[PDB]
Amino acid sequence: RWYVVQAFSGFEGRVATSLREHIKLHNMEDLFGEVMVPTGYVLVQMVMNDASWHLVRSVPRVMGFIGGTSDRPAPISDKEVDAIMNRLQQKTLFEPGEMVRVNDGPFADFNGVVEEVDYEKSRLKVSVSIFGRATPVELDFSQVEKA
Amino acid sequence: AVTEVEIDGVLHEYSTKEGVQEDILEILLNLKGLAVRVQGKDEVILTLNKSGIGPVTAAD
Amino acid sequence: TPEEKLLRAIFGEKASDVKDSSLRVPNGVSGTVIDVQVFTRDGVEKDKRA
Repeated sequence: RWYVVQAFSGFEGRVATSLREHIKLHNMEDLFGEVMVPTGYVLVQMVMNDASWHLVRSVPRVMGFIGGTSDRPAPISDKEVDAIMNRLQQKTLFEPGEMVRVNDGPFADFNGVVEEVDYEKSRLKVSVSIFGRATPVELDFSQVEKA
Repeated sequence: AVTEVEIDGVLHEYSTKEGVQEDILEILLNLKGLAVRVQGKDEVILTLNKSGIGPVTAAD
Repeated sequence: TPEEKLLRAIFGEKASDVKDSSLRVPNGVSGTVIDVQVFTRDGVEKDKRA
């Protein structure tokens, strides 16, 4: 298996050796076979576990793991297949504080909470989560779905 | 011999008709081997008006 | 600038004066179309033919 360790350009290589530096301190055997330095993206060979994750959380904070979720790398199916499953589940009833799943524009493959519900303008200011933060953007009743 | 033909229901070859066994590419060749005699004019346009359960002869 | 409000009707289409290409028929190769098939991503809209 291969897990993509996201690191920061300039010290991105530094992270790849800082893997191998801290590997010897927490040492036993196995886990890390062949550390690849391809370059914000450092591809690292690993089987899933609790070890080495604690190490990353002990020495941050620029970037973490890549794939689908940060705890457990690395899947491939994001949110469009989730947008197909929402069709069987189904509302145009949107209010402040309800989850409003986006699937149109550059905000596709991403979810969000609606901030502003306009009935006159026919828009939903849906806040999409990007870069460990938020992005509030107006997307139509159709450009989104109720979660 | 046969040269130019306009299908009623088909524009381009490489397709399959609704309710016929023989494909167009097959039928193209069936038309090639057909024999014609002309006395009166030079070039003529003719029509094959046919319908029903039955085998396509040649006269009709 | 003004020039963009003065470019939106020579190219009376899109929001801006921008259009290029994708891919084409190769030079030398010549043939006939039979049946075309369309695969557009679920999320964004399709054409008349799709």
